[PDB]
Amino acid sequence: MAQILPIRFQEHLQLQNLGINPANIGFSTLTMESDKFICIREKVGEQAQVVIIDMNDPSNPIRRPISADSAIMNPASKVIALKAGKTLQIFNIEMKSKMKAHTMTDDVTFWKWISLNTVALVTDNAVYHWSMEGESQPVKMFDRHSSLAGCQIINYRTDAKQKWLLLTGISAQQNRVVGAMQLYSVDRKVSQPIEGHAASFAQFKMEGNAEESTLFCFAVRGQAGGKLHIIEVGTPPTGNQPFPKKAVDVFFPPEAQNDFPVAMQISEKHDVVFLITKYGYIHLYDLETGTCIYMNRISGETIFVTAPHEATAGIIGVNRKGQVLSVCVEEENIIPYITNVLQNPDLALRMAVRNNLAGAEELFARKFNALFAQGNYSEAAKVAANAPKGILRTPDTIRRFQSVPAQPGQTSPLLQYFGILLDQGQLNKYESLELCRPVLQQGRKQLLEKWLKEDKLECSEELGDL
Repeated sequence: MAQILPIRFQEHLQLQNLGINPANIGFSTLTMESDKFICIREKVGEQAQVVIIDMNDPSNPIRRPISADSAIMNPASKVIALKAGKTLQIFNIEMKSKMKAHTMTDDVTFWKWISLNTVALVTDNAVYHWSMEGESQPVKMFDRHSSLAGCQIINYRTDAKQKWLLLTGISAQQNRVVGAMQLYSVDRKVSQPIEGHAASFAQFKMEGNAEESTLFCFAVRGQAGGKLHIIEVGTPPTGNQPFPKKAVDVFFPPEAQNDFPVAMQISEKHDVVFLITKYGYIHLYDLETGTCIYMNRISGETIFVTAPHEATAGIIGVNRKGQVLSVCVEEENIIPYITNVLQNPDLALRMAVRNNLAGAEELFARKFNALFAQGNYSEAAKVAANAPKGILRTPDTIRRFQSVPAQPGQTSPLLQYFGILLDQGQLNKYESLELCRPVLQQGRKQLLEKWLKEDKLECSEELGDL
């Protein structure tokens, strides 16, 4: 009995309401390189046309008598890549300006707006990336893997920095749509296949690590069943402890018989992976721990084209029914869910820290109470002077500290907090104040002067009164 809702489902519109042919509501006849627009091709009578529907004002769909193989619009701009067999034309509808065009030697097995200006085009043998910058041409960043050879190329993925490029090829092999995904490392210049029904690369900074590690999430149903796996990509940044690669099973009810993952989205905003399976079933999993957060069918019709719901960091997509559907975390606060349903005040703490969300405030101060109590005045000091929203930068924190005298084996806790503060330069009113106040009486007022000049304090009129 899920007495609370951690997500929000949203149908944004209906293309049929927009007078769009449901037949022209089709992955072939529909294009969404981003939630920004909806590019739909539609032969109005004998007139082959393309409908452009900006989510901003779907009440006006931009319909154009375009007759191209297909039209993918720049994920943010009204420039659109228009295939004419091998003649792809990255052209702008905004100014109706033919931005750029090129004829490949081989018909584009698949091409998608991988950047705001690059299309990675796929040949039957290689994937070639075309920016609409200048006379830049489609550039083969890598080749098709024999693993995906002949497998229905659904989608191509790329690293956030495009240093790892994933291609998807599927095959209804032996009554089973073998969704295989080939990842190519740009920098290591090597490619690799995976069996994958949905995937995603995500840049997450592990708790306590210095930078984001590109996390490749990827879900797939196999003989082992539906299974999602979260792995860092490439070497971890120096000083970064590598992301522990994850592995989780995507469950499919008996009625989900032969359903398989089709759409994976992650809200880095929450570091949680939203996975949509074939039959319109959604699954929510922790980006970091693969923790199955939620799973349910949100549509009987497959949401054939989805998009990360940027407005909400969730996912947004269109079903068969032309309904622009979206799901996103009901982020009143995720911490209550983790604490109560997931029964994880600890994981609530962690997802908070990595996402800087309120609710673990209590739990934060608890962590503090521990570390301080555990003599970890170093760690507790760091998280104190650097508490998100100053939760442990309150004065009473500093007073706790001032109670704690010098302690061998460590810096005097007090001095630990204080070194942090001075190193933090200008500070808060409680910080600057409770800094000067003893040091005033401590007769080190000259050092206080220095911090004032050196702006290691607020230089506040409070201190002026002091």
